[PDB]
Amino acid sequence: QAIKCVVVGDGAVGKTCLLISYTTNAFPGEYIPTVFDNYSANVMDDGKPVNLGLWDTAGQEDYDRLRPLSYPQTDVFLICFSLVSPASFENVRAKWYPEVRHHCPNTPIILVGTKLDLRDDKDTIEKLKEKKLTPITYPQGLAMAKEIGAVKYLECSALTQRGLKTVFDEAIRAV
Ligand SMILES: Nc1nc2c(ncn2[C@@H]2O[C@H](COP(=O)(O)OP(=O)(O)O)[C@@H](O)[C@H]2O)c(=O)[nH]1
Ligand SMILES: [Mg+2]
Repeated sequence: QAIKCVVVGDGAVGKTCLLISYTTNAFPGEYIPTVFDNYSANVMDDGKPVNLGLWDTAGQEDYDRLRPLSYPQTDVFLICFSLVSPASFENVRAKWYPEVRHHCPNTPIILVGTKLDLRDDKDTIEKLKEKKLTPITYPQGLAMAKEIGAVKYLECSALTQRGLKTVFDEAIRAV
């Protein structure tokens, strides 16, 4: 059957690269599509075939009025945040969880930390330290996942593809 999965989260957390890296097995290097689109994947999981529909969204505030038009008939949401952006992590509960629950009270949510490959990057750490900030640790994300009652907390990197298949694998299992 068909599953509708919608991806939301701050601008430049990597939502488009997340979707493109998953469906093509390739990270787009300077070639990131600018057209907001929905993608697809036919996958085998636990025995049955599945048509997973993936809906990208514009995460900037300029789209707050239009973005929810993609929400009807959603089966599962992915709320994304950059593991190396505390502001994006904060916006999970400041913006994204409220907005999702406001329109879709009972749809399961998957909390996804993105850009896992940057959590150990010396330059990213030092730049964050200039703001007295630190990358989001796994226990941090887990706790956030439990605060908003997400069915699962998962971390991934669209660049290395580490932990990327699990994200969409678990979003199907959530449905
Ligand atoms: N290092 C790293 N950079 C990433 C990753 N995913 C996305 N990016 C970068 O983050 C930027 C925004 O990605 P994009 O998918 O457009 O985010 P969106 O605005 O949420 O769609 C791009 O400049 C990518 O180079 C990742 O897993 N690792
Ligand atoms: Mg995008």
